[PDB]
Amino acid sequence: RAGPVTWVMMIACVVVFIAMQILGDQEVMLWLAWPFDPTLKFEFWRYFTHALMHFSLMHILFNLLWWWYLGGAVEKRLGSGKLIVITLISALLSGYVQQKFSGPWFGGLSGVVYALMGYVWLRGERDPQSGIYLQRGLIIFALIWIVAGWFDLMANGAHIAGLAVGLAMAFVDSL
Amino acid sequence: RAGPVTWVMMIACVVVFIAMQILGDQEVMLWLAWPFDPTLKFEFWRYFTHALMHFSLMHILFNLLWWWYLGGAVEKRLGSGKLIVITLISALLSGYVQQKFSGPWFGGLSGVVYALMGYVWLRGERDPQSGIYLQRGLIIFALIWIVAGWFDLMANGAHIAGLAVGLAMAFVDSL
Amino acid sequence: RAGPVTWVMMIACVVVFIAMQILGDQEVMLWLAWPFDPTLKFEFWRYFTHALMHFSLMHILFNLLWWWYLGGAVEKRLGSGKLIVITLISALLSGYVQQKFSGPWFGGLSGVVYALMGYVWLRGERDPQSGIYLQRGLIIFALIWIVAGWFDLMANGAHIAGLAVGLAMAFVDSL
Ligand SMILES: *P(=O)(OC(C)C)OC(C)C
Ligand SMILES: *P(=O)(OC(C)C)OC(C)C
Ligand SMILES: *P(=O)(OC(C)C)OC(C)C
Repeated sequence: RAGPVTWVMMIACVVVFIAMQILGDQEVMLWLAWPFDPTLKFEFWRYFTHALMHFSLMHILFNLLWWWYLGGAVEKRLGSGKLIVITLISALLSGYVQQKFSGPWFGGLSGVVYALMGYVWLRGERDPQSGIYLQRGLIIFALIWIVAGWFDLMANGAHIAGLAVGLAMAFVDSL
Repeated sequence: RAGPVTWVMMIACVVVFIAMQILGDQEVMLWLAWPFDPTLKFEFWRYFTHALMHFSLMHILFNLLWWWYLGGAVEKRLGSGKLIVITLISALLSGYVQQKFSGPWFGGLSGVVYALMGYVWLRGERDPQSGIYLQRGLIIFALIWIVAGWFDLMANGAHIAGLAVGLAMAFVDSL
Repeated sequence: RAGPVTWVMMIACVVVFIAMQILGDQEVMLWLAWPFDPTLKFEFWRYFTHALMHFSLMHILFNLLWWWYLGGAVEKRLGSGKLIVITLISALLSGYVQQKFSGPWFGGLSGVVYALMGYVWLRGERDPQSGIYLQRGLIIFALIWIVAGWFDLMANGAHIAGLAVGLAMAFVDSL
């Protein structure tokens, strides 16, 4: 089954998505969004909580599906700590790039998912003996969620940041 | 493979969905919908057939996916009879609540699916030795179809009736 | 994993779908569409490349999902050559019927997918000893993608051509 990190992230996303339905999106953004005023700059959770918000059924479903499968595999094969670090770094960096191009009104797990996509693919190519890889079939469908992101079907710089982080980390780990 | 009950329900839903495309939704409602005039009150199938109608591709697909997996597991592990009773009771009760709040113009397998969700989850927690349970990952995605229902993303009373029936039955069976 | 034919078809579809996002649909049609002027009648790839174009995320995703599973199983169980021939014949014939009813502005893998659906189902019924079959559950969901096609939820003649080819071939192979 899904490890504690994979699992708790899913719970958090659902609860937050529930709170968004009840109180409204903007009400919830006010509390969880990347700091959107200087008075909010020391509320450190805001640098990470943006990733917990989803704006439609399909948004949370595809993010949670990918997180479940990829985050789930990383945690099981490489440990909770690894999942935690990949998650914290991609959220922060994709969040910062996103905000820089398009402002602080955004949310979603996809920066993290892209990181997990980049990481799991590069790690499987370069370090097969790790037991972790992205299957051919799934590479195709990962590329589709990825293309959905690049052509607004997020800021593509944030997209890139998500991916890059995953790649850079997979690269370091292969060494 | 899928048992006779799981299987026949899927066939029926598809055929009915096909008849809906050909003749139109309303034409089919006229025959399968919860009684919508006193002249129709003795046509007993109407208390159950409302559940066989779907109004979009995504409506039937998600209902049939969940029914396939959950109904399929109940039938295999606990027997066709159990599936039949859960199905008949949730359809009737969710149907009655639905109609009471929003009138007789409705359809879909989701009252039943919610029952199966409630039943399979509660049964797995309380009676593990039964071989039946809802995995962590799937709990998350069940909650999403459930939230899709509660926030009209059905009458939530009907929603509750569906769930309650599943829970009440799982509760009795754990004893 | 997915064989070379199953795999290369997916790559081609994604790359083409990418080129469609960048250059636009019509720009790409101009090069890959069924001949739409006599000057183009000797460009033989056009009789097959129409199948590589997809017009939405859901279009390519469902086609590629089905192709992945069904094409993947055919190639693994019966060989790359078989997949190649089914693919070439259904593309050509469904493409020709499509164009005859609705003109040369169309694209998609679904004519091929329907062929694979017809082929895998009929082959499993008639030649069980072949190791290839369409499971009950999946029959239901195949019928849904099929119904999505028939009721424009393609020209149904093309739909039929796709299916027929799959059936005719499964029929010949059962002998
Ligand atoms: P991601 O969760 O999803 C994109 C595919 C739109 O979005 C960014 C804002 C993290
Ligand atoms: P369900 O089939 O689906 C809901 C999620 C809308 O609907 C009721 C009417 C049974
Ligand atoms: P297919 O790829 O998809 C249909 C379900 C619309 O379409 C034809 C044009 C091949």
